[PDB]
Amino acid sequence: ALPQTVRIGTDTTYAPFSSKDAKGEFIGFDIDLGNEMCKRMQVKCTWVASDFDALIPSLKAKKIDAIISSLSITDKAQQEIAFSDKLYAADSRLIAAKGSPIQPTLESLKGKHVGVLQGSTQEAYANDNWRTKGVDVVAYANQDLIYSDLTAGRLDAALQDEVAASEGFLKQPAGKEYAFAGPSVKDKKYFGDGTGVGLRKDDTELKAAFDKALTELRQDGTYDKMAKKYFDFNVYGD
Ligand SMILES: NC(=[NH2+])NCCC[C@H](N)C(=O)O
Ligand code: NA
Repeated sequence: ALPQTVRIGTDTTYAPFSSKDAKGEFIGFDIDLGNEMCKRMQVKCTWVASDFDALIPSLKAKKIDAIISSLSITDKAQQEIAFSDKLYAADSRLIAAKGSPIQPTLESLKGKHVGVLQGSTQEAYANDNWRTKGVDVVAYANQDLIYSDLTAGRLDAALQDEVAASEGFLKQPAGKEYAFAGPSVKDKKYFGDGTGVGLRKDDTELKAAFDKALTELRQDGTYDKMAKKYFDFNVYGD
C-alpha cells in the first residue's frame, strides 16, 4: 500500500547520474531509473534536490521517501536505512592533473590536498586512511565545488565514483587537463556493492515495489537501452 506521491531525494552534482540541465531540470541515469520505476509502480514521484550529506537525515525524518543518488549499498549505511536491489556498480577512483605522479597511496598523498564529498563513502575512506595519517583531506558540500577547487588548483586530487568523474568531468570541457591518478580503489568495507534506492527500514512495501519495477525494467531490456544513452560499457557490473 504505497503513497500516492513518492518523494525522491537526490544530489544533482553528480553527472551522468544526477545533475541539472540548462533549464534546471533533473537529468541523468538515476533520474531515468527513478522515473521508469515510478511509472511501473504506478505512483507519482517528486524529485527533491539536496546536498548529499542531507539525504539520509531527510529520509529518516520522512522529508523524502527515497534516495536515488548513486548511494552505495554498504554495511555501514544499512545500519541506518534499507536498500533496493542493485541499480548499478560504483567503484571509486582518484583524479589529478594530467602527468601528475599522484597515486591513491599514503606515500603519494601525504601533505597533498584531496577533495571528497561530505557524507560520502569516499569521505569515510579518506578520513580513516588518509586524514588520520596527515593527508590534507577536504570535505565539500557538493561535487561541483570539488571540481571547481580542483581546476582552480586548490586541490591536488579528488576521490569520487569512477564513472561520475569520467563521464561527468574528465570527458567534459572542465576536465580536459585532468586524468585518473592510479587504478580504482577497491575496498569492500567502505564502498559497498553497487548503488541502490535508499529507503526507511520499515518501508517494506515500498522496497518490494521498487525491487519489482527494477526487475521488470531489467527483464524487458529497458535498463540497457537507457544505459546506452550514457555508457558504452557494462554499468551494472556483476
Ligand atoms: N549524487 C551524489 N552526489 N552521489 C554521491 C555518491 C557517493 C558514494 N557512492 C556514496 O554512496 O557515498
Ligand atoms: Na539483473
